[PDB]
Amino acid sequence: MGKLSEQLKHCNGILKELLSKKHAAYAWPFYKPVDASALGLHDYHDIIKHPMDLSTVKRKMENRDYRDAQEFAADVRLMFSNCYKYNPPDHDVVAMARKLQDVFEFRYAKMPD
Ligand SMILES: COCC(COC)n1c(-c2cc(C)c(=O)n(C)c2)nc2cc(N3CCOCC3)ccc21
Repeated sequence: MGKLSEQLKHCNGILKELLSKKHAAYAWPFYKPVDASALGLHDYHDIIKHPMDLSTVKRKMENRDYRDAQEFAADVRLMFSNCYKYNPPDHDVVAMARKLQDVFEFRYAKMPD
């Protein structure tokens, strides 16, 4: 019942929700690492120094890599920030990031004390 454990449970619930069918219509571009070569995005790794995606957040949670909620939240926000950095703000993927980040921020704010 440690505070860090309990907050990490809330983080894991958020993570499960972001990966759930409820949000699938807009969450899917964040499921796997951006495959820059496959998508023809040959500048992606010159612009984004620290790629992040929900499969990587899941592997790090399963590995007990995150020591607290703050470390978890940093990777999820790195994923969104990467999207806002690389993409013109009017691109479909940006609208999808905005929507999924709204899901994230509102539930992250319900963190237990
Ligand atoms: C809505 O996203 C559109 C972009 C298009 O990039 C060229 N996109 C990204 C993508 C995502 C992010 C976060 C980003 O910043 N960029 C630039 C592209 N990842 C993708 C993966 C796929 N597929 C098709 C379905 O099976 C899986 C592979 C298809 C499109 C994708």
